[PDB]
Amino acid sequence: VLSAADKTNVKAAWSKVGGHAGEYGAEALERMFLGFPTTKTYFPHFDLSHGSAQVKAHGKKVGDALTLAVGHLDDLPGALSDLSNLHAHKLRVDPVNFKLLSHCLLSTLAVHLPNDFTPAVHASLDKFLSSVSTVLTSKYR
Amino acid sequence: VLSAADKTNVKAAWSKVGGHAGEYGAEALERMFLGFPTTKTYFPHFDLSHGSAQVKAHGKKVGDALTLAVGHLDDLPGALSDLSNLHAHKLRVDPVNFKLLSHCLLSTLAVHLPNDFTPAVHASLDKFLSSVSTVLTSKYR
Amino acid sequence: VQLSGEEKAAVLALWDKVNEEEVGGEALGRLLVVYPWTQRFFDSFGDLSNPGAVMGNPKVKAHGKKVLHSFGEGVHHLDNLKGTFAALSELHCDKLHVDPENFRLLGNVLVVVLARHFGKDFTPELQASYQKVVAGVANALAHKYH
Amino acid sequence: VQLSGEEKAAVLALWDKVNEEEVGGEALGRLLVVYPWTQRFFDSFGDLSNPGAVMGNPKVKAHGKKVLHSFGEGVHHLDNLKGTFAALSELHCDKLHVDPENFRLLGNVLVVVLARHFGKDFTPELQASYQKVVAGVANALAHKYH
Ligand code: HEM
Ligand code: HEM
Ligand code: HEM
Ligand code: HEM
Repeated sequence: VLSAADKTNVKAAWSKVGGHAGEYGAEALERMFLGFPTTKTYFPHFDLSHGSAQVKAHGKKVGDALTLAVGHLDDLPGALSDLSNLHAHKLRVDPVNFKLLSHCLLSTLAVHLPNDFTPAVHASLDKFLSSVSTVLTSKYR
Repeated sequence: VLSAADKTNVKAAWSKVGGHAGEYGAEALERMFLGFPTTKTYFPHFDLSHGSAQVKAHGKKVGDALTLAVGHLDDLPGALSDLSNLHAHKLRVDPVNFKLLSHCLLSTLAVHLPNDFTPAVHASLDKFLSSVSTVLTSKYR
Repeated sequence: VQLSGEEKAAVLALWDKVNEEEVGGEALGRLLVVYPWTQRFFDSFGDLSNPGAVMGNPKVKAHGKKVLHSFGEGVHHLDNLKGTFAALSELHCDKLHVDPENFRLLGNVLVVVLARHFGKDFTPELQASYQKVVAGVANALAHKYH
Repeated sequence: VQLSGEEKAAVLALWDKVNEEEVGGEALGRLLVVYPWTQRFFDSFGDLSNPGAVMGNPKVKAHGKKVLHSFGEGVHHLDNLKGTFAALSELHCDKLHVDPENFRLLGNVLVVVLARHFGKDFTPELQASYQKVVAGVANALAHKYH
């Protein structure tokens, strides 16, 4: 589903994200917990307060994973397999929730990188995140 | 997204569909036009009356395509490319409509093959049709 | 929401013949097997790891009956969907946290099961009506949500 | 639907600063480019084959303003969403045949644009409220559907 141009767009956008991927990951989680309450369910063991260390530590792991995917874009299935088993088989995350996190991710990127988050780049990012989600819910399809 | 078991399930189910794939295709179209009116939009040039020759002829083409896919399940992207360009680029079909047709397809299969449409087989068919749809809307993602 | 009067009549006459135990058990079972993330909400029910164990699980069969019973209260109360399901909408949202997308999924599976059971009697025109009803129930269970 | 009163106050104070021409043009533009099947409904507008030509299309900019204007009538009428949008729900459904899924898509893009324009001022807690508003508008445009 990812064309050459999209891969170019995504690699470029993320380079601008740089060492902030972790911070964006955590903020995105926040915006999800606050805007879409149903998702707080997957995280009972977590302190969801508004500047908590778990979301922050979790935020880092998500950014790390997204960075990995950007460096593997041609074999996302191979690079994200540990992750696919976890989300689909153990945690049995409702697939709708991926759409929700994705939206919050784009929301965060827009806040911090307003000049770089052009229409072209937004479209490629959406495509990217749809593709990460599809792999993470493949034990479904 | 398609496991070995699913491929086995799908090949088997369709063999039971046999020479009726055409008829089921047309009925499925009917159930879509009637149950989800918004889809009548893509077909102005068509007589949508309830036993019309166009839907019937169109029904045959859909069944033919689904049969092809069953015989190509390991490279659906290659076998359905003409079709992907058409739906996504020319007709710009809203992707939600694939979900709707899919539901109507399963509805038809259930009506005519009640004994063969077991839970296991229903699940594999859903997976199959989700995969056909994803290829047919790939010029999107 | 309505839909018509020759229509309500056709919907009501089919329900007459719906075995809520049988249809509800299969519908819930179908749900748990096609969409497997819905299994997360039914952990207290025990073994749901495979098609044979779901469809044969007594709690699945029993809960299914309860679901199809309330569906039935829907079908007999189409004038006031939003009132019939209010209590249930609060249960599903405030308490269990089910995304409402899943109501649609269940209503669709319900339609497929009715189709399996009634065959050529479940006409395109009759499915059309039930698609409406099922959409009605799903919206009513999404409502007095917050 | 409501959501709170310290909340309605925060939503209203942001709209004060929303340039409906600028936000609406970009939001509609964003829509046409990320979700490209929505282009089908705007054929009379001419060239929408690429990002530069969409964002720069005068009809896109103008229609966008009209959309964000009605969004605004929404924000100032949260007590009666279902009444403010009734006429519009009939237009979108009976006449244009837009699947209501697309209302959600547009409301989400709207949120992303507000986020782009207001930056750190568009807090998580403030997005939370706007997610509610946008969901409200989308449901109200899906309603008196039939
Ligand atoms: C871009 C999409 C997503 C990515 C890339 C992603 C990635 C990850 C990664 C790498 C972990 C490892 C956590 C660890 O090692 O401790 C994780 C854990 C987890 N994720 Fe996701 N995730 C995504 C979406 C979601 C969604 C939508 C949900 C549900 C709302 C979710 C729920 C969880 C949960 C519950 C854990 C376990 C955390 C724990 O128990 O410590 N994830 N995710
Ligand atoms: C399983 C999913 C689908 C398959 C396999 C499929 C397959 C096909 C095929 C093979 C054709 C060729 C028609 C021809 O040669 O004349 C076609 C045409 C067409 N399809 Fe689909 N289709 C699917 C879903 C849909 C959906 C959801 C829509 C929109 C509601 C749609 C709208 C159309 C239209 C408008 C045409 C052109 C018909 C004409 O102008 O003669 N299709 N489709
Ligand atoms: C047609 C839509 C649905 C209807 C009409 C419905 C109806 C009901 C009813 C009547 C009850 C029991 C209420 C009571 O007596 O206290 C119930 C319980 C429940 N439902 Fe739903 N339901 C629907 C969809 C769903 C979906 C999609 C889920 C997926 C999460 C779900 C999960 C549950 C759970 C977990 C319970 C609690 C069962 C228990 O006691 O452990 N339901 N439902
Ligand atoms: C936030 C949700 C939306 C709102 C509030 C909205 C509002 C409006 C308004 C106010 C008009 C003009 C009404 C008039 O003055 O007569 C309009 C026209 C239109 N809208 Fe929507 N709209 C929304 C979403 C959508 C979506 C998702 C589509 C995609 C199909 C769409 C397609 C159209 C079209 C095709 C027109 C006619 C434009 C023309 O004159 O050619 N709208 N909309």
